[PDB]
Amino acid sequence: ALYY
Amino acid sequence: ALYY
Amino acid sequence: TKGLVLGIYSKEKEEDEPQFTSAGENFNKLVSGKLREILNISGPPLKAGKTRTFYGLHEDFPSVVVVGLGKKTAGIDEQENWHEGKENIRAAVAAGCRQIQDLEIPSVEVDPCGDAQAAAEGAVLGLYEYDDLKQKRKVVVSAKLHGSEDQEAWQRGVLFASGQNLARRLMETPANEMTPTKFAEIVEENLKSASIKTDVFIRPKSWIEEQEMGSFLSVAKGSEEPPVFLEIHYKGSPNASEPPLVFVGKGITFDSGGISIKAAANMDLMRADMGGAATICSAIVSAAKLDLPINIVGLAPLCENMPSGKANKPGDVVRARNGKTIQVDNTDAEGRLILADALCYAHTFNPKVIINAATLTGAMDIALGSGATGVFTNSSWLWNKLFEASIETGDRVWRMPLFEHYTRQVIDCQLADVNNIGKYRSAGACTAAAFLKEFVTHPKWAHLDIAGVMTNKDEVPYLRKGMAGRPTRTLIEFLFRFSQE
Amino acid sequence: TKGLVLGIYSKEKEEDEPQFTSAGENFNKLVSGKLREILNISGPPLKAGKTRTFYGLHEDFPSVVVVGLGKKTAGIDEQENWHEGKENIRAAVAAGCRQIQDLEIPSVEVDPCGDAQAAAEGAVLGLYEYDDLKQKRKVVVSAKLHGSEDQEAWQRGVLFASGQNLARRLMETPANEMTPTKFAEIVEENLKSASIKTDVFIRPKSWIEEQEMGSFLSVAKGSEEPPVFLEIHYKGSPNASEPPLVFVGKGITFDSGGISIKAAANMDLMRADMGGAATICSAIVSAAKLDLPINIVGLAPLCENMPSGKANKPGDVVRARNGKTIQVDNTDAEGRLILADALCYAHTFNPKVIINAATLTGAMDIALGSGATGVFTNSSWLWNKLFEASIETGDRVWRMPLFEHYTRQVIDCQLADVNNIGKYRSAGACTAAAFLKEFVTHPKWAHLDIAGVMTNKDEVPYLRKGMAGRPTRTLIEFLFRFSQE
Amino acid sequence: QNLARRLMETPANEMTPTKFAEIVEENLKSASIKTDVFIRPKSWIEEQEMGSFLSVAKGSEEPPVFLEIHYKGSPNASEPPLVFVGKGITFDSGGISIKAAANMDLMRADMGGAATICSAIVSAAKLDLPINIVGLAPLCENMPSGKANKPGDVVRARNGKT
Ligand SMILES: *C(=O)[C@@H](O)[C@H](N)CCCCCCC
Ligand SMILES: *C(=O)[C@@H](O)[C@H](N)CCCCCCC
Ligand SMILES: [Cl-]
Ligand SMILES: [Cl-]
Ligand SMILES: [Zn+2]
Ligand SMILES: [Zn+2]
Ligand SMILES: [Zn+2]
Ligand SMILES: [Zn+2]
Repeated sequence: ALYY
Repeated sequence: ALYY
Repeated sequence: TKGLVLGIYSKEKEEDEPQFTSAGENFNKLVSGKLREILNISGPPLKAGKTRTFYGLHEDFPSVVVVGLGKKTAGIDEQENWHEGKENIRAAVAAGCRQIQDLEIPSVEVDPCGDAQAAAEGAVLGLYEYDDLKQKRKVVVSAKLHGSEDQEAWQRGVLFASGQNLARRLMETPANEMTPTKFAEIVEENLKSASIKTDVFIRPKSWIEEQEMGSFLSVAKGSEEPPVFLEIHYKGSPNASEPPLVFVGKGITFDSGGISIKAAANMDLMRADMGGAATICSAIVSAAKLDLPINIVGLAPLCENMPSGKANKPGDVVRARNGKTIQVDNTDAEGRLILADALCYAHTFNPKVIINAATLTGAMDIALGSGATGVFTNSSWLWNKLFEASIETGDRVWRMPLFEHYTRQVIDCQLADVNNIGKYRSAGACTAAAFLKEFVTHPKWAHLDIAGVMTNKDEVPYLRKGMAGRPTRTLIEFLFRFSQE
Repeated sequence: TKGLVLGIYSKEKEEDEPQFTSAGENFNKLVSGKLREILNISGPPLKAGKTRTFYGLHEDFPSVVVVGLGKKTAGIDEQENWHEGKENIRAAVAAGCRQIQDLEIPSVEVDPCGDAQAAAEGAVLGLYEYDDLKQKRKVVVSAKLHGSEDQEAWQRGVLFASGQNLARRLMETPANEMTPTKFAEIVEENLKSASIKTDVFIRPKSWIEEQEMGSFLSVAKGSEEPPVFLEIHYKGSPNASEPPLVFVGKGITFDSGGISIKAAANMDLMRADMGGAATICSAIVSAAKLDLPINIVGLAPLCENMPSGKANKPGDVVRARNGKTIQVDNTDAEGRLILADALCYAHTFNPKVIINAATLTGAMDIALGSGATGVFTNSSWLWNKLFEASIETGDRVWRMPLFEHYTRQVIDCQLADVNNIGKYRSAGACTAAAFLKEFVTHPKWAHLDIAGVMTNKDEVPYLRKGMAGRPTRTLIEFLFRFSQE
Repeated sequence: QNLARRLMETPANEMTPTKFAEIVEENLKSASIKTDVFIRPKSWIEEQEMGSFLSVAKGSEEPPVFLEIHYKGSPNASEPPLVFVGKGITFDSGGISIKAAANMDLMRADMGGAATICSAIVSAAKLDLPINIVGLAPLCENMPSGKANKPGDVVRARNGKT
């Protein structure tokens, strides 16, 4: 998952 | 400080 | 004429109905059972933090808000690292007080809910709004204890909450009002109102220069706003020579990033980049209000970080007070620059502990958000004292690592002794902490990166949206326990 | 004909000169003092991890590399949470072995340096490179203990390092070779070589469908590569009915992000998005090699995450095995989708503990980088066991919070029971952990987010650049201690 | 309006072109017997030379449909109808010109045009309005794949324009  |  | 907030617990399996607090049951008696009767008619039971409003029950209390307190016996929750009962009380009382305020009622009495300090915290934190600059405001609500039995604990909650609200005020105020000079003057007046055992020095640029604080000066110079170095003394120990505890706070009154300029989006929140100074200064004011029998020094370098024809330029090399050179590769990593010089100065006091706080890194917000303040410390004793204090206050802390692994990434530096941004994007809060550690020789130092707890949306139920002033109460609780030992 | 690696300590204040290990001093005796004499001539003393090479000292060892071991008595460093002596030995021995390899020498004997396990780990980890696909390779080096006294500890180090190197191989291999099927076949052959007390089921898509693993299936379907659910049993307990420990690993064999597609830059590293499966499977293989008297089950959902005309679409709602619905707002938060179903399945074993590992979030890398694996657990007993194991292995862990604060941000969901990405950017590793917790009822569960420890550049001195296979040895050490209790 | 909200909010893996057409069909038919519904398949879309619509649908493995609904409310069967047309993209990823991740889930509502016009026709039928109405909704997904529209491609619309 990336942030964001 | 930011990343990056 | 006043409003009244009363608590009710969740029903236990062995009870026939949910139980009021003592104050709720007494009020129900006073109104010949009408409170219980109307609560029954109103439908489903009140769960933790929920509220319901009943009108016309008593001539003196036209509006009575019952608030759900959750499980009566809720204590320390080992899965949340806090006292759950106290958190339930703060949330429920805040919710009840907001409902009274929405009804435009200027006076409220509050059930102590078996813990008057937590109740007072919920009311006073819960009602707070920074609205000095708005024509349209909510009614000002005066909250007072219901009853006369729990007064010291009630006032202790008021004092703790007011310390945090001071920090919230200082953080929320726009930066064109809350300049380094204004911040120093407001902390001065608050500390002096708290105790006469206090000295305040609003140290000017000339003193900063005399103190060879080249790293701090390099940040301040981009802006036309004068820097100050705020130094506050609270002389609470019976022995004047007792070494002080020293607190240090980053006081960047506005952070544009400087030449390494920030993006526009939500940059206004950077008015709260003096939150480190706000929380440590506020905690010291509250310690003085509490008469704690300890010597405390507060240190806050205050300036703006702005781009201009005289600002820090990436690659510049500056000399810290301790003589170490710093390569300023990113001008938006300015908090560690100003802290280098303040931390150095901190050692001159022969302190027992050095605790600094700073809204230091975006990486801290990515790491833990607003769940807890990140604590980096070379002392597990000190970690455990802050952690234990946090359980009581509910304003949680979470330990983060000081390892040479991160140090190696900041002392790897093309031009100078230490680089002010890591070699990599990874672990930004940890390499920022490692940079600070290069300016610390003291064996009981803690760095609190509060960037993630700078604001509240809805996460902490008893703080309205805006600057949070966290973790002021955890600092106060720490000082209080330290003074008793 | 062989190379030789010997240790020397840093000089203590009371010593006249730095001391060799036993093996160094004996070799010096054998060469009539020529080792000490040439080391003296060569100049400055050898500090921790540094090396120096001497030629022609003995007909059997034309190249002798002396390596600095640091302080002889270095033990547990409470500021680094590891055994420093063991870390010094691993680094120095790795450095010595690399120097022998650069001289193209195919055989090396290694000083046990007072801890043969740590020495073996330094040599075996230190020499490892994944070069199967390259025409030009370094000489293959066979490292063996110097002497015959410390053999069990030496072989234990070889076994621990080989377990980690297996994980490194599995992680580094390109994803067009390391497909779900290939990964399952390689773990199968390794586990079966380790012990006959083993069952392996490479469960196909039809079985995944029968098991109603809708969340896992939704990830796999974008790609034409068949998914498998790898289930491995190691039956080490003397009682066949003894409840197993269950490990679960995210096995995304390549993560493009899917329809929520990743940027191009360094996307190749996403071949290691099966690192969770690699480390837990490798630890189980090593546990079997160690004969540990415990029952262990390993579970690894394996698939690719690819964009296509059948892939997960943002907003889609999928049903996990436990019947909870998940709103897939971001298709690149796919690890928590596949883990939901594997974690559910994990409960069917009546496990004693459930430990999962996953290269889960970019936020974890921003939080702690490669300094330590982030551990989220509902059991402080389990945290402390993993932490204690990590001190010995040097492959550090660091606890991260499981709080309802983060849960609230994932169960706040427009369409479904839980949302697969938080409402905010903050605390991404914590909200990912909270999502996993919605699929766990077990009272001793730990989630290890290993995204930050997926690769090494130079941070761990005894791992060459590339996939790190961390924290395999900490898992092995945990299992070993658990089996002794 | 709530029917349209349901149709828009439902996740796109449930609200496929086929499912949308079936739900509008059942609602329209419950509203009035004076109704015809044709859930026109890919073969009909091809026969109708709808090359521009087909070029969008082809990137996805989800079958396209062309929904055609008639409400025959006029007392004169030959009275010319009012015609409503709604965009029914059941999920818009952007295709090869792919969208950014942020809030892309809202693109499940890219069939809102079809939802609102179809729902209005259902309500008109429920109201017994004395008018002839035709509703037309091309429905498909917009997805990237090895068969999707490529930037620069030229397609031929039903009217022969490129
Ligand atoms: C979320 O995007 C996950 O699915 C990814 N596997 C996380 C990868 C983070 C890598 C950071 C270290 C290079
Ligand atoms: C680095 O840029 C620091 O100088 C900034 N003050 C950090 C601000 C991080 C804010 C994150 C929470 C909104
Ligand atoms: Cl900084
Ligand atoms: Cl994820
Ligand atoms: Zn900044
Ligand atoms: Zn700042
Ligand atoms: Zn992903
Ligand atoms: Zn992934």
